[PDB]
Amino acid sequence: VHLTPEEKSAVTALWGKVNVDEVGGEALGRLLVVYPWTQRFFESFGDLSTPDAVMGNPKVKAHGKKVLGAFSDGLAHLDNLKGTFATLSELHCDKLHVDPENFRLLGNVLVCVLAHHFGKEFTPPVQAAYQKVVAGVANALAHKYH
Amino acid sequence: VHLTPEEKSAVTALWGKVNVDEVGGEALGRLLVVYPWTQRFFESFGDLSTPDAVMGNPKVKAHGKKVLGAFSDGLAHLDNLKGTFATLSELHCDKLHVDPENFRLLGNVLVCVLAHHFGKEFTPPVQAAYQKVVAGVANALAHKYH
Amino acid sequence: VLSPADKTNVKAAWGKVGAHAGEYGAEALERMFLSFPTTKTYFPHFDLSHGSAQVKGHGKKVADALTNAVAHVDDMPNALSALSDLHAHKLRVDPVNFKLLSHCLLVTLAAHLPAEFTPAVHASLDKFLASVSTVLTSKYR
Amino acid sequence: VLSPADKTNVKAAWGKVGAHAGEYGAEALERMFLSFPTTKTYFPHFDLSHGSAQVKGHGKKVADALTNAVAHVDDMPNALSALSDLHAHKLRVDPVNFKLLSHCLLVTLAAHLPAEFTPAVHASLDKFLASVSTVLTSKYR
Ligand code: HEM
Ligand code: HEM
Ligand code: HEM
Ligand code: HEM
Repeated sequence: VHLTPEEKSAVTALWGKVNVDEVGGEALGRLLVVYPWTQRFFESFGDLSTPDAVMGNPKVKAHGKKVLGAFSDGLAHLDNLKGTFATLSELHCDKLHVDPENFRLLGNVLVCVLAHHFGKEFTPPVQAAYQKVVAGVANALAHKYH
Repeated sequence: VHLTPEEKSAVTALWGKVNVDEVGGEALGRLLVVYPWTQRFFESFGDLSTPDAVMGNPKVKAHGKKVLGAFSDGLAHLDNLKGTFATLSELHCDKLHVDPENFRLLGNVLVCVLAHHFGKEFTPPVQAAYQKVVAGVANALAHKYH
Repeated sequence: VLSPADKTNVKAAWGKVGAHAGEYGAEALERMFLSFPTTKTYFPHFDLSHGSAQVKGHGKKVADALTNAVAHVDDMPNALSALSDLHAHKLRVDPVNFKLLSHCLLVTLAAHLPAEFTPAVHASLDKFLASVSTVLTSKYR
Repeated sequence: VLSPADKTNVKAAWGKVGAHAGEYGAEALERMFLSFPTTKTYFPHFDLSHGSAQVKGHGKKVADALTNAVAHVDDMPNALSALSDLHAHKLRVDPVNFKLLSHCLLVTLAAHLPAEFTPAVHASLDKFLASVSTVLTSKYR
């Protein structure tokens, strides 16, 4: 992901303020409400019939927390996204069968949550560095498909 | 691109049967007729009033031979599409102002012209190698945009 | 919108397809699977091999839906309603994939119809496939 | 289609935006050009610096068209007819560009609406912008 030196600094500063457990449940929760066809992989999760049922479902929340804890690890290895996400790539391909379009959509839902959560501090120039991050993370997660 | 020893050989043997001037004239006019908004850059080319006139327009064919030769030229540097297209990438941004999506549509209309021109010899596996090539050339042409 | 000339070029081109519809469908599915490997995530337990009997079966179901859409070009939404409900509520395939399948069907038709795949015809077909794809995802959300 | 709840959620949000519409239209444009630079190929002889008077003037125009669309949510095609002809016959902007402006208009509103940018309201805005982008390109071919 070529991020400029000025972009990297900004991404890491913002990231130090993120409670990963709470942002992860919110981002996966918004993925399931805004793009409802994404609920196809969660048939054992119970109630996902309304925005409030998706948002408050203990299973959605627990899953969001594990998904974003792994994503947080990528931000710590920005020059090696493909190797840090290789195992997870082989897992979403061979065992869970997830179309990688799914990662690009969550990535973009993430950008909106960060903007919401942080307000004015999520400036045009910070957005562009996050957009570089989200695309690199999604390219890395799709890398071992075949 | 990403091509295997076997993809490289399928592509090069097919190209060897192409008349650069005719396929280039044929693919650019198809671009101009399937996605008409692409006409925005060539309003000085005269008559673009019906599929028959666009296809027959001598400037349409001139321009087409011109773009298909630089593409033809690029098939000799499959392991480095990027650097072979940098100077044209800079020129398509800075002097010409052309959105890179136009390169991908052209790439994909060309695959249709190859299937038409060749028939059953354009097999599922040969299409596959050509898909890596056109997406490889569009991506190298979009590379120097800023 | 599809126009009278579109609807004319489509019927004439799909009409030439005829009884090969099934065969064309499976090739389009194979062209897809090979050129864009991410589409395979939707057929996890299919036997995806060259000549698979399962792929042949599914291409025939696909070609047949397109036949019904051609025969009801004037009202595809009513025509494809069990089909959009099934894609929106069960299958749930992502919208980026229908562009990939549409391209592969045009490539298959270009390779089988030398004389019928003229410039204006190719253009009407691209428009009808996009129209079929919008109807299939129209109940997604 | 936009549900009764979609319509209700968009008007509530856009009303909260109120008099800052033009500024948000200018901010979304700047978010657009720094994030996805190929979009600048459409404004080659424009001054795009931060605070430029050409970006400010275009933000306003953009925002007025959306307010208009918000007032005629049940009649969009008619409402936006002159702009759909302008984009289809003169400007001719590639359709993939409209997802980029729409995404940057949701980030802009989320950055300014702490309480109103709820998950049900986010959903609604995303469907609405997509429908205004489908009207704008509806005459391209
Ligand atoms: C930021 C991108 C993503 C990351 C880092 C990530 C990470 C993970 C991780 C770490 C697991 C745990 C697996 C195990 O040991 O079995 C997992 C499972 C899973 N992920 Fe992803 N994920 C991402 C995006 C997505 C998306 C967008 C979807 C689908 C909408 C998805 C669907 C699933 C499913 C269905 C499982 C298995 C869940 C279960 O055990 O019930 N993931 N993911
Ligand atoms: C993707 C493959 C393409 C290649 C390899 C290519 C290559 C070239 C080359 C070699 C030139 C001449 C440059 C010079 O020496 O001045 C040129 C010019 C130009 N290209 Fe491209 N091109 C491609 C696609 C496109 C497309 C799809 C469009 C627009 C739809 C486009 C728009 C133009 C224009 C407007 C000119 C200038 C023409 C003139 O001066 O009359 N190009 N391109
Ligand atoms: C023009 C576009 C399409 C048409 C006409 C179409 C048509 C159909 C039809 C007729 C069925 C059978 C339903 C039944 O058994 O009752 C079906 C099922 C299915 N479709 Fe779609 N489809 C299209 C696009 C897609 C795409 C793009 C994908 C994914 C890349 C897809 C994935 C599936 C799957 C996985 C099934 C169920 C297959 C099985 O597991 O047996 N479809 N489709
Ligand atoms: C929600 C989507 C959009 C809306 C509501 C919209 C609306 C407008 C409006 C109101 C105008 C001004 C017409 C006038 O001069 O009176 C305009 C012009 C223009 N638009 Fe669009 N537009 C949208 C998307 C886009 C996109 C995605 C692009 C390309 C990146 C684009 C490129 C242009 C250009 C280049 C002009 C002419 C600029 C000028 O000379 O002032 N538009 N649009």
